[PDB]
Amino acid sequence: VKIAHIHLCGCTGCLISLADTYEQLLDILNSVELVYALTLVDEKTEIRETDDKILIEREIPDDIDIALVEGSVCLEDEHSMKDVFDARRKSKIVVALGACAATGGITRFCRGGQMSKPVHSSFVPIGDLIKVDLALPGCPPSPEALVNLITAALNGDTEYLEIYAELAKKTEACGCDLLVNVINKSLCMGCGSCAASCPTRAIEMIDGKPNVLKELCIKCGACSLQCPRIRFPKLIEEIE
Amino acid sequence: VKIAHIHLCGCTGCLISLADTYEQLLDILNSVELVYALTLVDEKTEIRETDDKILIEREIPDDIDIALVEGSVCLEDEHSMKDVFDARRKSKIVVALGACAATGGITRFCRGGQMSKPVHSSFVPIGDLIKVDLALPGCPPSPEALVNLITAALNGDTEYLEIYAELAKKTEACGCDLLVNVINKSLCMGCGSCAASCPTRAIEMIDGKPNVLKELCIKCGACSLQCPRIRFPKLIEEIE
Amino acid sequence: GKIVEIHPTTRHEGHTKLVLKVDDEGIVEKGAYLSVTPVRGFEKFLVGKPAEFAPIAVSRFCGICPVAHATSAVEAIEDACDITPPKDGLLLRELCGIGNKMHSHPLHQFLISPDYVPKDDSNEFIKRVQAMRRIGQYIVDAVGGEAIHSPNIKVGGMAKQITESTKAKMYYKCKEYEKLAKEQLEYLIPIFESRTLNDGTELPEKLGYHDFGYIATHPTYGDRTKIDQDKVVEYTPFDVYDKDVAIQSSTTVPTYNGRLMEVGPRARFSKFFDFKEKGAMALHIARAYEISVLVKRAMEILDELNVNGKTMSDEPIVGDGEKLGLGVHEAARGHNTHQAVIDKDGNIVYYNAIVATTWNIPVISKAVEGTHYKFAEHIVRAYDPCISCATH
Amino acid sequence: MDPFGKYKTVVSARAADKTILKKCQDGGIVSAAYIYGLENGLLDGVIVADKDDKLQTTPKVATTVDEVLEAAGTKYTVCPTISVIKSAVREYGCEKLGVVGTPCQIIATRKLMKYPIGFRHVPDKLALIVGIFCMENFPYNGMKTIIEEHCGIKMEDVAKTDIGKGKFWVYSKWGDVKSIKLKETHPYEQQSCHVCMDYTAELADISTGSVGSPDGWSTVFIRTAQGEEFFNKMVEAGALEVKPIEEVKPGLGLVEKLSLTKKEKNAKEIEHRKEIGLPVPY
Amino acid sequence: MDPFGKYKTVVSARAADKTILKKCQDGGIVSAAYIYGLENGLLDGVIVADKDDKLQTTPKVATTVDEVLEAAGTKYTVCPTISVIKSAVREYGCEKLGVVGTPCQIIATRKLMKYPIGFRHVPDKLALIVGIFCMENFPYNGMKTIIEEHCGIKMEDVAKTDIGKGKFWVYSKWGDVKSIKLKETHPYEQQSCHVCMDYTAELADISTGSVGSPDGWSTVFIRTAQGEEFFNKMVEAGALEVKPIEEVKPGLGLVEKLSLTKKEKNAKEIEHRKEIGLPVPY
Ligand SMILES: Cc1cc2nc3c(=O)[nH]c(=O)nc-3n(C[C@H](O)[C@H](O)[C@H](O)COP(=O)(O)OP(=O)(O)OC[C@H]3O[C@@H](n4cnc5c(N)ncnc54)[C@H](O)[C@@H]3O)c2cc1C
Ligand SMILES: Cc1cc2nc3c(=O)[nH]c(=O)nc-3n(C[C@H](O)[C@H](O)[C@H](O)COP(=O)(O)OP(=O)(O)OC[C@H]3O[C@@H](n4cnc5c(N)ncnc54)[C@H](O)[C@@H]3O)c2cc1C
Ligand code: NFU
Ligand code: SF4
Ligand code: SF4
Ligand code: SF4
Ligand code: SF4
Ligand code: SF4
Ligand code: SF4
Ligand code: SF4
Ligand code: SF4
Repeated sequence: VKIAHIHLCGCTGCLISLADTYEQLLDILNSVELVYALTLVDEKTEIRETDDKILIEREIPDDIDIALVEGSVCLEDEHSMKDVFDARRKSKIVVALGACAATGGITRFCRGGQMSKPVHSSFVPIGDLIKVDLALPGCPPSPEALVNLITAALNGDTEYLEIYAELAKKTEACGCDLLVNVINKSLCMGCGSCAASCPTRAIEMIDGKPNVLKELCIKCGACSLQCPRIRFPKLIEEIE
Repeated sequence: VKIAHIHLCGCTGCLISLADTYEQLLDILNSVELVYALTLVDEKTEIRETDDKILIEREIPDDIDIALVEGSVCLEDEHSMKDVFDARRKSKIVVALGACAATGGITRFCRGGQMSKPVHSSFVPIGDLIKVDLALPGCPPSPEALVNLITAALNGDTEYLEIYAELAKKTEACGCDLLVNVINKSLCMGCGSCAASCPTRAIEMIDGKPNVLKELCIKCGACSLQCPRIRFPKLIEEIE
Repeated sequence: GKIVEIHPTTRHEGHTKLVLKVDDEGIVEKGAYLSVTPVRGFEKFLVGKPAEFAPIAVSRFCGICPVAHATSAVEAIEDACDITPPKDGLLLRELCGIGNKMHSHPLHQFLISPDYVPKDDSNEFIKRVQAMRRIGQYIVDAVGGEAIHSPNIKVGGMAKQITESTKAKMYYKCKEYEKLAKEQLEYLIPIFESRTLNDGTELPEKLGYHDFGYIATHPTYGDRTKIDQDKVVEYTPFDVYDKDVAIQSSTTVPTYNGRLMEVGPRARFSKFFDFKEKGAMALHIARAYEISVLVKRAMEILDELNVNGKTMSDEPIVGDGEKLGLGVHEAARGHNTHQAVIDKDGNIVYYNAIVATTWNIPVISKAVEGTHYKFAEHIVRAYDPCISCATH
Repeated sequence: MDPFGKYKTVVSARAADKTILKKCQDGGIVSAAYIYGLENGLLDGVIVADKDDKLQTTPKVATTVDEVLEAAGTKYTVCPTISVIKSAVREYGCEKLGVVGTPCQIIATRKLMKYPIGFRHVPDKLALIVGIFCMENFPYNGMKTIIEEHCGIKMEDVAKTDIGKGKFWVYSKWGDVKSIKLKETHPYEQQSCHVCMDYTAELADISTGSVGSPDGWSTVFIRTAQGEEFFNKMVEAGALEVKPIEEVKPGLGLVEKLSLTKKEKNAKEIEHRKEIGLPVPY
Repeated sequence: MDPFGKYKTVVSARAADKTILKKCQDGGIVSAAYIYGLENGLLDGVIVADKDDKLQTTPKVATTVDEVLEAAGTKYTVCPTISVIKSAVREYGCEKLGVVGTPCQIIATRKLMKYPIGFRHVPDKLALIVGIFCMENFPYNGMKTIIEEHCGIKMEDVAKTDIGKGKFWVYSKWGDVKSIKLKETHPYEQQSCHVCMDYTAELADISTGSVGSPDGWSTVFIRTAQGEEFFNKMVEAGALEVKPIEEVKPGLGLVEKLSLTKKEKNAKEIEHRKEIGLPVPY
């Protein structure tokens, strides 16, 4: 199994969360073969020498089986868009890793105005440009949620991954997903688990309902993924 | 030729916006017979007598050509739901008048916990239960925009109404439409018209880009309707 | 005469490029190390947002050291509002930043390990690194509320208190970390002193020499009074690169008293421990030596901490709309600055950041000069570059 | 249609500690498990639903036996117990956490364990998951109207409430007892409960309820191996008094009737929503 | 493909008043129209784009002639002029408002006039809509690099900037003149301009620009009746010098070139976006 970590306009936090499997990471790294990851390996090096220049480039390799793509795409940066179409072509399964890649996340707030690239202002999730097969929300998703994705993908546990594959079709995330889809639809019973999932503590249970402090939400989508009144696959009911 | 004003969970501000056409309201009311409006006319009255009580009830009539529906639907009120389904079956053209009816608007923030109906907490736009034909955003939409809706509806000006028929298919609005569709997609040029449209002055031009003060947005959809980089039909190019 | 371009450079955080004028022999005569990552422009979309949102947002600069930016953010906002966090809140805050550095430094030694650690020692070496990072991440998770991006770092102090049990568990976890550190130091210092990679290549003695000074305000936390911001000036990439390369740089060029300055572990050891060794290897050595300073300091914080003491200040977040608050913090990779102006409503009027690596990038351009170009990336990695940080 | 979901064994039980019986609602299973775990190193923190002088609830992470006792008894209003599940493993530093909740709250707990996106370090610290039976719940102001306007007792004077024998019961600080037919409470119940397909907390380690067992006892369902070890440790130590359901009246049959009544009624509501176009979980 | 959209007549023109010519960019058409309207009761307010010491723009509602003269001149940076269009009708109390903007900003106007959802009382008070030609625009920091880093002049010393003859120009307060090839400015231009399909502000009552006319004159496209009445009132009162574009050089031909090249170049960007999946106006 050839795995690759592609880094676009992210922060590497999702990669660090993968590294926070520690002992499971050594297990994981010997079952798959990490062929590309600019932060970890020296691949893929290609040299082209003329009479005036020596070009040592690190390109994306081919045969990539699963590509963990982290961060959003900057439309005003040619390299950023060249690499998101590159990863799709050279990979069979493309995983939007984290809210930045899956739904925009914090980069939704980007508006530009800051040197040194004053023209950079338009950031979109990778799903707005290429096909996404699986999507992991959160900022960052937990290491435990990561090992489950990787294990299911290697064991073909398509029943487990269904919730993320369905999630790959949606490119928008916000705390208002709890209101629009649960509170407003007369489905919220007030368990409070959505509040416990939030990384910024933007959710506050009041009158038995979640109350989103909008100026603290980073649009990571962890709360709407957690709500058992949105998605509740039957496989969860199986416990030992 | 038979207009009806249905009032669900609204404030009547959109009806007042209609009344603020003044001289033009008396041409509308002689061009069109007003068959139902609890705030304006005493129809349709029926008397139901049993052994116990005499019930003088005002029902929504039949054969409504245009139905201006104002306000959202409370899923915990039987009468509220009964009236939205009644208005649909008895009208040929259902118009979502205002943000409450079209996308929820302020009533998206409802969550309950308030006597005297402690269970009321779930409010959805009418489009979530019935098929909507045309949708007017805003809180409330201007009187000018209202006369253009009615004139074009009576004249069969489908080209003009196309933008509102397209809106009737969507039931979710916010200030974030501007960011996810214009700023993040490298379409915003900084005209500032969206800031001038906001009824709550929640949009503030900074670095030539609209900045949404989320704690102020009431999700009326006036800015995203205004943005010429979202919808710019060729009909606007014909001027005198 | 010939040009050598290495792009992207590897085994560090982010996306950068090397542009090297070289002679017919491989020796670089003019060097240029620059960021090309797209600029997200955090500081610019924070304008108008409430002050409490700043530490939440700037934490997303980078996931390797998010604690460094939340700390500098709340220090700048507090300074602009004349807020003083309580004794125990400030202790917890420094403990949180240390825990993060306890995970970054071993992480960096894992990223460079392909060069210096032999193949047969790799698995044992990585197990030790991960055992150390586990303890460091445990501290950030318990004090900061999350291991990556800590919500408890707030304007006013720290949001939550730890229990006497969490405190004891942390202390004995630090004693374990201290033993792992002595084991790791024993192993790496001889290799860095050898100046020989694991394939046998002996690096030049003057590899990475540069003629620039250092900035550091504290060995483990930060001190705004040990620097005069008025003397910090950000210039454009045109001041250090040629025109055709300068239009590619994504960062600014920070100076102090009118000169470039290196930041990071060697800068701190120069200012507090009299460590004055030049070159690339000496940087690695200072970072390794620092692991011991960090864990010792953490245990000293645990002894002084009162788990029942106040951690959040009651002072309100109001400003005058004019004062330019200053918040500095010694991130893993060096002196890290955030600035903020807060109005009477508690909203952000102006915001700016001068991140650690940003100082280091123009030094690296001059530090690769003088050596063969196939050593350039070894000099780059010595500075533990975090480009998402440098660019933000 | 499966009445009770999966389980290993069902038994009628009550706590052995008599102080517990003086403050608990039914048999005191929830408190007896929490207290036994805290005292014998099996639990270091437990989630509870406390109340104030006006019966307003608050989820809380308890660490002492007295906190558990003060949280005993049922508050028939919505209390988000899972909202503190991360705080318990963060500042509180718990690593053997006890969880209690209605079936929908246990469901949310299994969801966050299977897909722990925003629950780093949380699932592997859940040592005991105790579910309670539930037919309906209420907003606070819903109960306030039931108690103060239909039963004629101020909230500050309420000592205990209970549902049973087709009536809702209010017991006063001053010895009074008042009851109203359960039909007069229906317009006040949280509507979102009308899509719930779980009456006996079918996904918990241990489930307990009043129905099926006599007054002062609880019908208890052992389900998982984690709840099996915990339960067997308690009965060995004598912390519980167990009688087979076959011997007690009304018996398991009532539990089957009520469970299937809830599943059948609310299934019509789910299909009704699908018909008009409203979303339902899946 | 139509080059200039629909129009009635096209002339070369310039303000008759000499003080306007001293402060304006080209022929002073915008300032002469605003000043004539204010002084003869055809306008009571006009939207302008002002600048500070460092060239940062601010959209403003002006009501005096001196406010119009101080806003004269081109600032090649984004200024949201339409953001104050409701402000002028509201607090300023205007009822004969003059508007100015680049083609996209004139488009934003017609849009809000046709579908005035959030523009109660606004459309009927728009008395004159003046578009200026535009090929590209820039974010402020984009222009700041061009002036300070490519032309070597501080913004605080800039007196005027102009685009012409394949070059960008900076005129200094102290007499200096610096210029660069326009290829040095392309990387700094607002990328959302690469979908613009309007060069001569085709939807305005009156359009004006520098292309086609010599230095100190403007090409002026009259399009609507409203701009025809206004223009004719101006020439009658002698407020303008008018020459046919048929006698002046370079001439309309250069305008038809530039307009078409732009439409041809940016239409390719629109089709590029459509194929890769990015949204475009329609
Ligand atoms: C809303 C509701 C409806 C119920 N409906 C039924 C029913 O139809 N049939 C049935 O047999 N049993 C029902 N129960 C459970 C029953 O009321 C008893 O609480 C249960 O048998 C446990 O009591 P105990 O004496 O064994 O333990 P106890 O010692 O009495 O402790 C009870 C525990 O439950 C927790 N708790 C109390 N109120 C709430 C709340 N609102 N939300 C979450 N946790 C809470 C407390 O933390 C406490 O520790 C219901 C409970 C609730 C809260
Ligand atoms: C970014 C930009 C690009 C342009 N490109 C071209 C081009 O390629 N070809 C061409 O012929 N003309 C172009 N123009 C217009 C031209 O430069 C002159 O502005 C135009 O001829 C009007 O000048 P004037 O002397 O007739 O009126 P003036 O008396 O000089 O007054 C001009 C008016 O325009 C307004 N204004 C100034 N800057 C801005 C701005 N940034 N946004 C909105 N309004 C503003 C001011 O309020 C002022 O009242 C451009 C203008 C801009 C702002
Ligand atoms: N260490 C560190 Fe950062 Ni990722 C850098 N460079 C920030 O404060
Ligand atoms: S989702 Fe969060 S942690 Fe992951 S790359 Fe984006 S900002 Fe960093
Ligand atoms: S998780 Fe869903 S059902 Fe539970 S409280 Fe949150 S929004 Fe309501
Ligand atoms: S409320 Fe919290 S969990 Fe939900 S999207 Fe916002 S930040 Fe993410
Ligand atoms: S849209 Fe606005 S004016 Fe119309 S009913 Fe709703 S709140 Fe009232
Ligand atoms: S920003 Fe203003 S116009 Fe846009 S949705 Fe919010 S309230 Fe409506
Ligand atoms: S109306 Fe659209 S294009 Fe104009 S400023 Fe607003 S978002 Fe940008
Ligand atoms: S009836 Fe169902 S949804 Fe309502 S409180 Fe009980 S378990 Fe939760
Ligand atoms: S080029 Fe077009 S989109 Fe850009 S500023 Fe000019 S008129 Fe607006």
